[PDB]
Amino acid sequence: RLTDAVNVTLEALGESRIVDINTSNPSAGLARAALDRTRRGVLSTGWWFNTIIREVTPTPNPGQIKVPWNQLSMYGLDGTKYGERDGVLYNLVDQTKVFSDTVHLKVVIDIDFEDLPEHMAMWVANATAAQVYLNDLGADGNYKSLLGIAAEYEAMNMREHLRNQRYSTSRTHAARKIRSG
Amino acid sequence: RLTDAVNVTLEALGESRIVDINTSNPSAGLARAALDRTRRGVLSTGWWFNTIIREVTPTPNPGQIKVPWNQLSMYGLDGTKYGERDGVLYNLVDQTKVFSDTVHLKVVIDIDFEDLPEHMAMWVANATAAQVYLNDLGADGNYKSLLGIAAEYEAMNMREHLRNQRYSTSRTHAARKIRSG
Amino acid sequence: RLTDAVNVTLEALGESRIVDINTSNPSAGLARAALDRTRRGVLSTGWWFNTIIREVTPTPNPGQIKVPWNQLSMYGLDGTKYGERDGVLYNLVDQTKVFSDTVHLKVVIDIDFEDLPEHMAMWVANATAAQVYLNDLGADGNYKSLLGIAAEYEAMNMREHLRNQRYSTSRTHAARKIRSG
Amino acid sequence: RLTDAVNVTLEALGESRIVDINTSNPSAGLARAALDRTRRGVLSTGWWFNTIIREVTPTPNPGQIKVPWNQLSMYGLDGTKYGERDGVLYNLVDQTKVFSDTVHLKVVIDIDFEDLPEHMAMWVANATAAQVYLNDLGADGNYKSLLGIAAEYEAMNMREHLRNQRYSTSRTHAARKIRSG
Amino acid sequence: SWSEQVVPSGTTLISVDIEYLDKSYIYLYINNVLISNSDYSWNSDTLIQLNTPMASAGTVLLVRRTDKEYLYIMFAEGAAFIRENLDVQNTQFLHLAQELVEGRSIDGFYGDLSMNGYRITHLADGVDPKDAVNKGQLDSVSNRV
Amino acid sequence: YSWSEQTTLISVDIEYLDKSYIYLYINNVLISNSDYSWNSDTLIQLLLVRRTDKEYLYIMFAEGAAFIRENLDVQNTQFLHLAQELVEGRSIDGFYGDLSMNGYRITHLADGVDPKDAVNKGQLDSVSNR
Amino acid sequence: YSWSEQTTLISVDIEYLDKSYIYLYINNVLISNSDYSWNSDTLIQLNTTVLLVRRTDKEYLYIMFAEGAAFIRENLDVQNTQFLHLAQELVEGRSIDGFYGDLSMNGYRITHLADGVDPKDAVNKGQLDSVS
Amino acid sequence: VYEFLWGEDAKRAQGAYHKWVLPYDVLSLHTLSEAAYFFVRGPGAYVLALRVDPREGFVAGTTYEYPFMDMGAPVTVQGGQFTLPEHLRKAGLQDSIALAYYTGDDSGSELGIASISSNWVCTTVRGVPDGNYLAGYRFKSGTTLTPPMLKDQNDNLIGSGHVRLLRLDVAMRNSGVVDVLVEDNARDVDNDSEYSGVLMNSKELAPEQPLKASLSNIIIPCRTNTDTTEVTLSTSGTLEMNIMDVSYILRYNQRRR
Amino acid sequence: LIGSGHVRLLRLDVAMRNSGVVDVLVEDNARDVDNDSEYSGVLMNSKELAPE
Amino acid sequence: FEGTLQSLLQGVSQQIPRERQPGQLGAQQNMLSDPVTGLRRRPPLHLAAQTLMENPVSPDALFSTYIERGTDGRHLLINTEAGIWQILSKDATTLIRSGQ
Amino acid sequence: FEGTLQSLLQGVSQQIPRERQPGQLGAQQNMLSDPVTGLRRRPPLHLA
Repeated sequence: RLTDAVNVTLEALGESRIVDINTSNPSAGLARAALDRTRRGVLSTGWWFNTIIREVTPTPNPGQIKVPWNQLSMYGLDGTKYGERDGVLYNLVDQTKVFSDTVHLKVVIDIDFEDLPEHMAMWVANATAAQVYLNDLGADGNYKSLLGIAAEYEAMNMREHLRNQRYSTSRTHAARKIRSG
Repeated sequence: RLTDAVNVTLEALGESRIVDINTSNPSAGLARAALDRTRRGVLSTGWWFNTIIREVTPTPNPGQIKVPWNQLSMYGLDGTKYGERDGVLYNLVDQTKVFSDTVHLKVVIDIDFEDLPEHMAMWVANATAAQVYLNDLGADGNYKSLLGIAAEYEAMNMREHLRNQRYSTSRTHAARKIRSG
Repeated sequence: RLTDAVNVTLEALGESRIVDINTSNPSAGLARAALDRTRRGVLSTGWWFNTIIREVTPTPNPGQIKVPWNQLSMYGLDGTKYGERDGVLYNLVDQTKVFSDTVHLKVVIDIDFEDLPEHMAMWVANATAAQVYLNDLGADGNYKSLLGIAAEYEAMNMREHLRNQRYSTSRTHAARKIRSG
Repeated sequence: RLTDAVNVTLEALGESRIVDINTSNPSAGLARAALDRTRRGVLSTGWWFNTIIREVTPTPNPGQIKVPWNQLSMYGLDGTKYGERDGVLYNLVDQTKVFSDTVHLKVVIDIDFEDLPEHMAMWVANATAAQVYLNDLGADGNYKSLLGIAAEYEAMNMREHLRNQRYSTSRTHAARKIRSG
Repeated sequence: SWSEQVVPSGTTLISVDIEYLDKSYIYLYINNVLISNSDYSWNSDTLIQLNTPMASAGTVLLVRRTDKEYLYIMFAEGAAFIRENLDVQNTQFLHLAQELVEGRSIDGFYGDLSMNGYRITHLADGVDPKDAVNKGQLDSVSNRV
Repeated sequence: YSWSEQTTLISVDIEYLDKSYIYLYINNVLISNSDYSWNSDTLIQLLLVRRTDKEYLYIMFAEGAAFIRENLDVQNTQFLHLAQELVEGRSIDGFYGDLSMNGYRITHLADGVDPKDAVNKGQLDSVSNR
Repeated sequence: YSWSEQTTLISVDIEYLDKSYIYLYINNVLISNSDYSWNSDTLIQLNTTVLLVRRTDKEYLYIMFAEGAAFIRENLDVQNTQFLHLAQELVEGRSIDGFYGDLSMNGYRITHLADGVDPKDAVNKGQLDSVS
Repeated sequence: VYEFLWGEDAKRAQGAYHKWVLPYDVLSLHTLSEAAYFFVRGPGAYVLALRVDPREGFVAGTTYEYPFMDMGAPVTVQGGQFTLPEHLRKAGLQDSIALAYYTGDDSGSELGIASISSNWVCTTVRGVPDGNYLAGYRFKSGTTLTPPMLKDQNDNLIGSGHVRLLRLDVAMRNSGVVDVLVEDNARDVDNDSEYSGVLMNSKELAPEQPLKASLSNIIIPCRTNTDTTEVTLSTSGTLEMNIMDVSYILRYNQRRR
Repeated sequence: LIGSGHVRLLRLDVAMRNSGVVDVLVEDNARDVDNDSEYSGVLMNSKELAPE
Repeated sequence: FEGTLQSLLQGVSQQIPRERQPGQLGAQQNMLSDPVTGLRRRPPLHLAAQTLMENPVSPDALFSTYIERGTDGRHLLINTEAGIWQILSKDATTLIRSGQ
Repeated sequence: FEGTLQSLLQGVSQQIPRERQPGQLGAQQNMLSDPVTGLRRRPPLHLA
C-alpha cells in the first residue's frame, strides 16, 4: 500500500509511477518523507485507534514507568500533565521522572502506513501529494484540487471515526434515566 | 466493462482507445491502477451492495480469527473496535488478536469493477478520468466539466442507493404505532 | 439514427459529417464510445421504459434465478438489496446466489440507440458531443452552448417522462376518497 | 420555403446563397440535414398541428398493430406506455407486441418543412442557422444575436399555439357552472 | 444459457431472458417434455405464447442450443469484415462454449471415463439393468445380508 | 459430425480440415498412420474419429499467416469443428472433480473388471439373487 | 495443458489471457487473489500441494472491437486464443461441474471412483464385492 | 550516408549523417548516373552486385507498393514448400529471411516462414496460399528522436531536470505498424509497445488491402523527463514508415519570471 | 508551424477578376471528403448578366 | 505547453540534447531523410546478376570503379589479393574477364 | 527570477564577471570542454 501512495504522489507530479519498492532513480524519497511526516502529524491527535494504560504501578526501587515506544501523545486521565523523556513517563509540572503511585493515562500511538484504515491512509497520501506538489511545481489549480480531494477524504475519515465511537448524549441524561427508574 | 472505463479515461486525455485490456500501453496500466485506487477509496463507505452483517466465532479454543472476504472497512456491532493485522482479526483498543466469544460485526467488502451497478461504475470511471486529466494536463475547463459529469453520476448512484434501501420514519414510530394496535 | 448522432458529434467538432456507416477514416469512433457510455449512464436511473419481474419462483435444485442480460440496475420491491453476479440474481447483504422463495424486483434495462424516444436520444447525442468537444477542442463558449442545449433536451425528456407517468396525488388521498364513499 | 431556410442558414455563415435546392454544394446538404434534425427535435413535444387523437384496433385475431403516420412521440390515453419497435406497436412496460383490445392513444406526427406554420418554420430555420454558426465559426456576439432572433420567433410560435388552442378555466368550473343552471 | 422455473396452471405467456442469436435456437420444455414449434408462437423478441394454456402447474425449461452446422458469417461469400459481422461471428462461438460449459448439451461418452478418485454424487436410482446404481440401493443388499 | 461408424479400404464423409486430424479405428482398434494412405480427400486406402489440434491456433495471423477471407473462414471452421467434436463425448477423457448428476440416471454403463470401476444394476441384481 | 499441479514462490507455466483467470489451490482449498501477488508472468509469491486452474470468462468477449479504433494483427489471434483456451479447459475436465441430463455412454465402464458415503452417490465394486 | 542540399548564397540547407545496414559485409561501392552499386560478400564463393536508387520509395499519388525487402527474388510456393534462392543461403541469418507479396493488390504484405531446413527448403506458415512471392532478407529501420527542449520568451533554453514531457504525437502517412520504445535512465522508464493507425471500420482495413493507413496520428504516452528521454520508432517489416511532424506536450512550472 | 492533425480548415474564399465559371473539387483522403461542384460569381440582376 | 518539432530531416548528432541544432536526431538507422516526403525508410537493394568474381578473403581487397565509354559503360573490378581484374557491362554481364 | 547558464564550454577568462562573454569560466583546471558531452574531466595520461 505504501508503494501505492508513493505512486499517488508521483502521479500528482505528472511523473511515471514506479512498481519496484524504493529502488527508483527519481526523487520519490521526498514523497516517502512527506508521507511519514504527515502521517505522524495527523495521528498525533487522538483517533478511535489509540491505546490506554489503565494502571501501571511503579516498582519503588527504580521509580520510573515505561511507556510504549511508538507513542505520539499522552493525556493523563486524572489532572496531571505527562510526557516522554528518555522513553519513560515524565511529569511536566513537577519536572521529575519518578513516581510512587499508580498512573491512569491515555496514550496515542503511531501506526504503520500498511496497518491503518483506508480513509485515513488515502487522506495521508493525498495530503503528502499536495505538499510535494506545492514544494515542487508551485501553487496552481492542481494544488487546490488536491487539497479539496484531501479534505473530502478527511471528511470520510471523520465519518468513520464518528461511526466507530458512538458519540450520543449519554453523559447527563444518565441521571434522568436513573431517576425515571 | 473495465475496458470501456479505461477507454473513457483515455478519451478524456485524448489518446488512442484500446481494444485489448492488459496490454503493454503505458497509459493503459495507469488507467487501470487509477480506477482500482478510486474504486477502493470510494467503496470504503458503506453502500447497499457492500455492507453485510456477519458473525464469526473463534474456531479453536479461544484464539485468533482469520478475517474472510475482501474487507475494506470493518465496523463492530458491539462496543469494540476491530482492525485487520496479518490477515486476522485484531482489537484496536485492546491491542489483542485472540477472542473468547463470538463477535458480531458489519463488514464492508470490496467489489470488482466487473460486478457493480452501472451508475456506480460510471461514477468511478468518470472520477478516475477527471483525476488522470487533472494530474496530466492540468486544471482547466475540461477538468471542471469532467467533475460535473462525475457529480451527476454520483447523484444517480445516491438515488439508486436510497431507492434500494428503504430509509423511512421507522425508528421511533414503531413505539407510537404498535400501541395504537 | 446512430449515424445522425455521430454526425451531430462531428458537427460539434467542426468536421465534415459522414454518410457511410462506421467506415470513416477520421476519429469518429470516440463519438460512438462516448455515446454508448453516456446512454448507459443516463439510462442507469429508472425511467418510464423499464421492466419488472413480478414473480420468479426458483427451482430448488439449482437455486439460482436468471436476470435479463441487458439489465442496468435492479431494485427489490420488498426490503432486499439485489445485484448481478455471473448473470444471475445476487443477494448483496447475504453474499449468496441461491434463493428459496419468490422475488419481486424492479429492473432497469438498456435500450439500443435506435429504439429509444426522440428526446432522450437527442439528449444523449448532445451530451456525447459536449463531452467529445471538452476532450478535444477544450472548454470554450461552444462547450457551454452545447451543455445548455443538452440541458434543454434533458428538460424535454423529463417533461415526456412526467407525461407518461401520471404522478398526481393518489397515495394518501385514496384513504380520504374511500372515507367519503 | 425550404430553399429560403437554407439560404438563411448560409447567410448566417456569410457564404453564397443557393437558388437550386438539392444541389451539390457541401454546405447546402449540411443546412438541410441540420434543419431536419432541429425540426424533428422540436416537433417531438405536442403542438396544435401535431397531436391527433386516434384509436386503432388489432385487425386480425389479437396480434400486432402496425403503427401508421410519421410518428415522433406516442403517448397512451389509457394507463399503458407505448413504443415503436420494427414499425409496429410495442408495450414498453409489458415488453409485448400483441394487443387484445383496441388501444386509444395520442400520437405526435411529424410535419414536413414545406407544410408548417410560418412562425414555427422561421423559428426552426433561425435555430438551425444559430446552431450551424456556433458549430462552424464559434460562440460570439453573432451567436447571441441569432439566439435572440430564434427566441423571438419561438415566442411568436407559442403565441400562435396558445391562440389556436383555447386554454381557459374549463376543467373544474364546469361542475360549479352546470349546477347554477 | 437456459432458465428453469415453476409457473402456475393456466399460464400462456413465457418470458425469455437468454440472449439468443436466432429464434429457432430456443427450445421449450414443459415437464421435461419437448414442445413442438407448432404449439407456441413468439409474440415479441422476449415473449413466448402457448397455443393452449397449461392444464396444471409445471416446470418450464428454456434451453438454448446454438446451431453448429455452418459458420453464421461466411467471409469468403460476401461478408464485409466490419465490426458487427465479427462481433456476431465470435458471439456464435462464445455462446456455443457457454452451452457446452453448462453441461446440458452432452448426451453420452464414447470412451472409458475416469473420475480419478472423485465420487459421482447425486446419482439417481437405476431403472434398467444397464443403468448405473447408487449407494442407496446397496443399502437394501447390505440389510438383506 | 466428429465421428462416423461403418475387404474394402475405407470411405469417409466427415468434414475435416487436415488429414492428420482423422483417426482410423476398426473393431475399436487403433491403426497407425503408416498402415494406411490417403489416396483422395474423400477416400482412404490401406470407425473414423476426428480430433482437431488443440495446443496451437490453426491460423496464427501474428506469425505471418496470409490475411485473406479464406484464412478467416478456416480459422472459424477450426472452432466450429472443435465445438462439434466436444458434444459427442469422443474428446472428454475424465473429470477432475466431483461430478453431480443431480437426480439423473447414467444409462448403458457396462460391467467393470477393475475394483475401482463403476457398477451397473445387472450384477447388483445378481447379488440380490444370492 | 490448462491446469498445473505440483514454499513461497510458485511458477506458472500455463498460458493465459489474464492474471485473474488463474485460480490457485492449496490442498484442494481456494485462495483469494488478495492473499498473493504476481511477481512476474511466471512467478506467484504468497503473503506467508499446489494446484493452478485457469478459467476464462465466457460472459464477455475478451477483445471488443469498436468502430474507429486502432487495429493490429494480434487482436484476432488473441480473440481466437480465448475460444481455444475455453475449449482447452472444456477438454481437461476441470471446468464441467455436473450434468443436467442422462448420460448414454454405450458399453463403456467408468474407472477410478471414490467410495461414496452419502447413499445418493455412485458406488464402485470395491464395496460391492466386500458386501457380497 | 550523407545527404546535402545547397541553397542560396552557398548556405547548406540540409546536412544528414544517418547510417545504413546491409545483410552481407560490403567490399566496395561506386555510384553511377542514377544508381549506386554495392558489392557484398556472397554466401557462396562469388560477390553480389547490389544496386539501389537512393530516393526510390516515393510515388506521386499512388504510394510505394513494392515491399521494403533486401535482395528480392521471385519464388513460386506450392504445398507450403519453396527452395530458398542460392544467393540467400547464408548460415546464421535464417531468422532474417522474409516473404512478401509483390504482384497483387496485397503487395508489400509480409508472410511468415515456419522454419528453414538444412537443404535450404523453407516451410511457410499454414495460412500462406500457393502462388508467386518474393524471397529475400529483412532489414530493420529505426530512428531515435531528439527530446523536445523548452525555450522561454527570450529564446533561451531552460535548465535540465525540471521540464516534464507528457506525450508525443507523431503524424504518419501511408505507414504500417511501428514499434515504439521509450527509454529514460534517469527515471527508470522502459516501455516497449507497437502503435498502429489502421482504423477498424475504415476503407483502409480490408481483407485483401495492405494494413496501411493514409493518415494516422499515433499518440505515444511517456511521462518522463524531457532532458534525458529517448523515444525510438522502428519496424522490422516489409511496410513503409513515413513521419511528417512530431508534436509534443510539455509541463513546466512558471513559478518565477 | 503547428503540428499536423489538429488544425481544422473551415472555408476558402477566392477572389477572382473577369472570370467565368470554375469547377472546384475538395479532396481529403485522411477524412474521406470528396465534393465536386461548380461556383460562379455572375450576379442575377447585375449588368454583367445580359443575354448578349 | 504545446509544441511541434521544427524539422526531422537533419542527420544524427552525438551531442547532448541541450545543445543540438534543430532537426538533428539522436540515432537514425536504415532511413532516408527526403525533404519532399519527410523521414522515410530506405529503399531496398535490388539484386543484379551475381558476378563470376570469387570472394576476397581480406575484408578490404576489392576495388571497383565505373568508366563511361560513350553512351555505354563498364564496371572495372579488381581483386587485390590475386590481381584478377574483371570487366562488367552496365548491369552484371562480364565482357572480357581480364587475366590476373 | 529563475534562469540557466547559456553555456560552459568556453575557456577561462580573467575579466570581471560583469563584462564576460557567455560561456567563459572564472577558472578551469584539468578539465576538457567537449561539446558532444559537456564539460568533462581531462583523460588520464597513459604511460609509454
